[PDB]
Amino acid sequence: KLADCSSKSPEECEIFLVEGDSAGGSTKSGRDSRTQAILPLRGKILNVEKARLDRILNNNEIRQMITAFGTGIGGDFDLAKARYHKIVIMTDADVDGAHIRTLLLTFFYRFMRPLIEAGYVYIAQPPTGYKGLGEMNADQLWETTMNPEHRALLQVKLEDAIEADQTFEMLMGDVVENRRQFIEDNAVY
Amino acid sequence: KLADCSSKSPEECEIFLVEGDSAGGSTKSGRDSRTQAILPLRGKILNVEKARLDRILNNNEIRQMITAFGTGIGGDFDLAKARYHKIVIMTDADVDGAHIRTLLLTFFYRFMRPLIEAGYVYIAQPPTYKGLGEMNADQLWETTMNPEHRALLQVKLEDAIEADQTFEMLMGDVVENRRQFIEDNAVYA
Amino acid sequence: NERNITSEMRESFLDYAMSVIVARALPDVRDGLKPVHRRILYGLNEQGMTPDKSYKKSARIVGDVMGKYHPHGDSSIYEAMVRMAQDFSYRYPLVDGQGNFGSMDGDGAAAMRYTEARMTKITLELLRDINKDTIDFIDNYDGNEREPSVLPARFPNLLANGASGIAVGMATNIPPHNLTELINGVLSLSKNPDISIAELMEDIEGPDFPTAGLILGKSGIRRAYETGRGSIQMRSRAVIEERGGGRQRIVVTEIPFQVNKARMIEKIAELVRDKKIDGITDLRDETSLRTGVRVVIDVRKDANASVILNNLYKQTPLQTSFGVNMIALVNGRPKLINLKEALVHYLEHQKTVVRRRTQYNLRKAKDRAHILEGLRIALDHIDEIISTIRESDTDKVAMESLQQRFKLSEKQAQAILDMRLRRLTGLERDKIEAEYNELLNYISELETILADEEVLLQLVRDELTEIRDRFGDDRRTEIQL
Amino acid sequence: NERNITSEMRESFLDYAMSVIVARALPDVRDGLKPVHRRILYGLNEQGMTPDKSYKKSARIVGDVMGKYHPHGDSSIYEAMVRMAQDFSYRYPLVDGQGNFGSMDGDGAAAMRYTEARMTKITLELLRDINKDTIDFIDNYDGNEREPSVLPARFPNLLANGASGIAVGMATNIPPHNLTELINGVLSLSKNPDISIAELMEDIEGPDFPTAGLILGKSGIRRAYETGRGSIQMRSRAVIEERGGGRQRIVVTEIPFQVNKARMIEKIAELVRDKKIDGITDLRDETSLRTGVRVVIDVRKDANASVILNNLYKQTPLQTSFGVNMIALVNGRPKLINLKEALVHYLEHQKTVVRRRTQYNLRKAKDRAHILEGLRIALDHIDEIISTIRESDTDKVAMESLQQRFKLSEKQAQAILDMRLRRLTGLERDKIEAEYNELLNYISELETILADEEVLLQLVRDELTEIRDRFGDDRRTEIQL
DNA sequence: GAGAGTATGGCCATACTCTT
DNA sequence: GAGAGTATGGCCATACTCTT
Ligand SMILES: O=c1c2nccn2c2cc(F)c(-c3ccncc3)cc2n1C1CC1
Ligand SMILES: O=c1c2nccn2c2cc(F)c(-c3ccncc3)cc2n1C1CC1
Ligand SMILES: [Mn+2]
Ligand SMILES: [Mn+2]
Ligand code: NA
Repeated sequence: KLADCSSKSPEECEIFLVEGDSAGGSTKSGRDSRTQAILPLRGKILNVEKARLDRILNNNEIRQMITAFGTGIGGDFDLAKARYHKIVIMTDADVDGAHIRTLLLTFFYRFMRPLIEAGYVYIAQPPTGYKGLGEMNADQLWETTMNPEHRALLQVKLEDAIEADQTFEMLMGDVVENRRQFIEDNAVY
Repeated sequence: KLADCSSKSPEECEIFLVEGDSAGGSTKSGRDSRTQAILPLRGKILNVEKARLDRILNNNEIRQMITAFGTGIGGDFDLAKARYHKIVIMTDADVDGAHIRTLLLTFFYRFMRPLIEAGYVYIAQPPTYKGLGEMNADQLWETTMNPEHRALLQVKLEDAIEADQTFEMLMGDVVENRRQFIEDNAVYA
Repeated sequence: NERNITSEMRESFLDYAMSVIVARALPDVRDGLKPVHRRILYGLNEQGMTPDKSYKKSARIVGDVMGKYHPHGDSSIYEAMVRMAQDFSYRYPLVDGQGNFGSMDGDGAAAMRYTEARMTKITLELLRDINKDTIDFIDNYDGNEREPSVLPARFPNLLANGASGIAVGMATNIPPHNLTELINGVLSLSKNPDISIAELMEDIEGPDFPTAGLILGKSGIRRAYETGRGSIQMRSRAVIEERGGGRQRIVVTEIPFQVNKARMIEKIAELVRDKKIDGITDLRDETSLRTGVRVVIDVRKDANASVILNNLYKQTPLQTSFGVNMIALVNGRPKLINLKEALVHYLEHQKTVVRRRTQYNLRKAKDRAHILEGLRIALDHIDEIISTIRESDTDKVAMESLQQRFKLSEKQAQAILDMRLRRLTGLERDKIEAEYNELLNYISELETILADEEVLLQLVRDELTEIRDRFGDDRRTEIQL
Repeated sequence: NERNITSEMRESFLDYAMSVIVARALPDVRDGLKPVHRRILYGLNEQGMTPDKSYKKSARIVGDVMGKYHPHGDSSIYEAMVRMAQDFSYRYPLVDGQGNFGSMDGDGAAAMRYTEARMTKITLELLRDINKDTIDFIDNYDGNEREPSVLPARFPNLLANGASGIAVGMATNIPPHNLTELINGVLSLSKNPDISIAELMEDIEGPDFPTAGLILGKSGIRRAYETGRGSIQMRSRAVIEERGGGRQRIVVTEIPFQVNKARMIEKIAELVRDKKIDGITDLRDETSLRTGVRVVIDVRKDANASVILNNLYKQTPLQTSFGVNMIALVNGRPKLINLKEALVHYLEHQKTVVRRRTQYNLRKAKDRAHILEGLRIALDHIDEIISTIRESDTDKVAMESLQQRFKLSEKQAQAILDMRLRRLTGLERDKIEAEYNELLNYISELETILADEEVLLQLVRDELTEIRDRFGDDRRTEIQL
């Protein structure tokens, strides 16, 4: 299901991770085929933090991301082999789209950490609202979220490696109590 | 998806052909599991009069029916090996159900003619606008599943030259004969 | 007891064949719709989904249609509705769609969970005057609800949007048309019952596809319009242009009707890959929403680009033929019809609609004039009226007295009893009189129409011409040579 | 700008967890419902699918809930609705379904196209007095509808049907209970607010599963009702019986709550196959509609069958535990609650519901008394009223004259101007007077309730008792010692 | 462990005509 | 060809947590 861009020079390239193939279909119509590519992720992607390693390997979803990024995973990582210099996480601006995002960030931070330091990881900013990504027309996905002239992307950055280590373990970690305590401490009802 | 009775005695066993997997999926809770099997049909059945043998054999739906009956087909067909002495066609009481019925009768008449001649083929008849579907499994069992109230019809073959022509005329790949027949017999009122 | 197999076959096939023929796969010659389409649009009207109102969710739209009128699967309904919303399938779209409703490349529309819809302005013209007893209603499948047997169809929608359907024993394939031309045709026919096809072809040059392109020759047209059947060749719109360095390229901006573009590119790709076609160095889909459709083929240097283009038409869907087979339901029966037939039946539908409409209006108006008279009488004799009601113990008793004392009808009496006290003020009495006078003139005008067939006919001409002016547009398909 | 990854993870994760905790996975303590269930039930109400009305196609039901209140996939909604229609899942079913809605073998229900659904009679008591302003409405997701924040829940529905829900950082598992005992406990609690969990347990004995079975011992119930968390051991109901020839069988007629039967039987067959249990010669599912659940395990001649049974309890879901963890939303946030907080928070909800309803009955009574006082003034002096209206040139003048001359409020004058002429008849006049006299007595009855909190309570007790008598039923699960 | 239960789309068979 | 268009449903992946 990856829909690759026309150009072959990665410096000007962007790839979009799209939640749902309704949001995706739309994005293939809407985008600049020359400089933009679309990869939709079909389901809740595995929590690579909690899960055994081999599960990560037989997984399809994980495999389609590895293939797309063109580097290899963990020890074989080649940031010079990166197929795209921009990686966009584009999910509905709903609580479940927040969840998918946390999972994708977890995968990058454990198996492709070198890309976050590089600075090619971005989080798209769709219009906030009740409407999701799937319910919008192709050309309004473009004018608000994919067009270089009017879009607002946020660059993901790593500002403290031991803090992030502790956070990823606490939020996506096996232990539930640490996660419950964070919620109790920080939840605004 | 085949459901089979506790009995291995083909003399007291009946298999129901239902249009709609969960049209027949209801029945199972309702059907007497001692003497009754259920074979749901997914959709329109390959029209064997128009198809060559490799395609017929390859088709999944056809294979299941052959397997379920167990007699084999054509020259290798063996009557004495029939697993059920009643085969019932349970369709929706509507035109797509009627259309499906002709497809099945075509399959029998061309590939398992002996079965018809024995009198092993029957046509179920449920309640005289709601087909198999939004209907309680107990209700389904009561109207046509139970031997004590149900009204099945036995498919008789009277003239084999006439049947050959009729099947060829109606199910053949020549459209003109079929259109001609429609023009002659259709009555609009 | 027993069911003879040959009997079961002949009876069971005819039900499906007739049902597919008259109740699924073929359009009605009058409104150009098949039942699923008609039920979608009628359902959009009944729900209150007009162009000035909110886009409405598809699932509820589909469910409403399915529950009330179409007892079939939801996917069929949604897919039928989606097509009516695609500007590349419908020359004059009947549904306004919000969300991902597809594209030329054949990527399908989104799930009905993500799309909303409403009528387009032009569909109002299909449903115009439906309530005014212009078309016969029928019971639905379970008998709970009433549905239209045919829509008023105040523009010739069979020919305008075309049809294609596979039935049993026959099929149909009618191409779309330019609305300005069709209406001009209907006007010409209404002035001359003996008009010839050739004469009609002056007004209607041929098909007009939502995807533009070119048609090669009028001879395929002429046979289709004369007989109902004919092969028409559609070409992609393509040119040859320089790209620098002495090299050239083939640029396609339009493709044939009902041709998947993405699929067409693959076939061109394959041809090259299989070395079947000679001289192509690159193939790119430069289509963009801003630029429109743009397919670019890069010819090898010093190769003849015109020859390559011709081979592409020959070995590809770039040039495709449209098989016209104009079959529609006429008096509820499948019939092969030529161009004049199709317009003749349509014009007769419009006459019936307008006539039936004037009659409904006249009946409706007269009833009101009658009720107003009782109000006028009641207001003049009010004092007595009030005491009469007060004297009475029941409505029944009060009603009886009013019919006696003032020679009033039951309806007039009930209207008086239903009158609110605020109708007693000074403005209302003048207001009532003003309305009553208007009706009398209005009734006069309605009766004038009904009396004269020519007067009625002229009105039809007039209402068609307004639709033409408001909705008719430029021809998109060029008819070459 | 850019985004700190640590900041992103905290905000995004907290966003999800909180929504899952407060608007998806956990029930509200007041009505026992999670959002999807509440929306389904409210949706059934609005659609008018009462038990006196016919069954509706499940797809339409779901399409409406999804579009109007729940912007989520159909499977979540349909599957939630199915659960509520299964006697083995809900101790007191909230949904009446027609078609195949599942079985205890884990075979799912039929697709939405093939099933029909409506409220059960008991659900009317969850929805009772919802319109009479008893609970707060909130905007729905797109701003386009209103939905209830909580249902009136005239019967203690969190404890009675239980709940199970996996959230983030916590989860919930509350077992179902017997309604008669639940309400008797609420009644005892109302007469004695310092009552002890022990004391409550003289009414509430333990859980009561739809599937019957046995609970082994009182020791883990007590821990759960006192602390909110405990383990409860469940056993199938099984007997040992002769089958002829000096041979025996084990016969299971009840299985533990939430145990899949088909699975359970396959685990037994597999144990037999792998020689991990000695002595079983046959295994049959003999369950009908008629004869209940009946699983028969035939036992090798002269082998010991109690011993086999005991093993089956060790090695198969035939004995199973239920882990109580009673977390629910209390004032919009998750809280572990014991049996008393559950009942306290319910009983306080019922006092609010009943007070708010009486107040709203008052307000619209007093409102209507006011309008009837106007109409009675008009009827007492009808001749002057008519004259005043006829002398005025506009409704606004007539309004102001009526208010001035007879000391009527704006509302009263408007009502009089809207009054029809037929209300002047003897019977219609008598009706206005009769409604007024009944309404003064009603208003008096309502004020009695709101002057006195003990009356207001006693009314809660009475209404609960009425519900208990009509819907309370026998306990199914046996608590053994 | 285990499986309870709310959340996160796509794929794909057939009948039927005609044709380029 | 195989595709134009209205008709007749199964099967998968995952996240999250718990019985003192
Ligand atoms: O919404 C659903 C859904 N409802 C019922 C079952 N599924 C799914 C089953 C599924 F097996 C999958 C799925 C399968 C394979 N890979 C990813 C998702 C997805 C489902 N989804 C959406 C995420 C798409
Ligand atoms: O109702 C549908 C349907 N709506 C949209 C797509 N499909 C189907 C697609 C399908 F591919 C199949 C199908 C799949 C496998 N074997 C037979 C039919 C069935 C569909 N059905 C059932 C009525 C038959
Ligand atoms: Mn979403
Ligand atoms: Mn049907
Ligand atoms: Na061609």
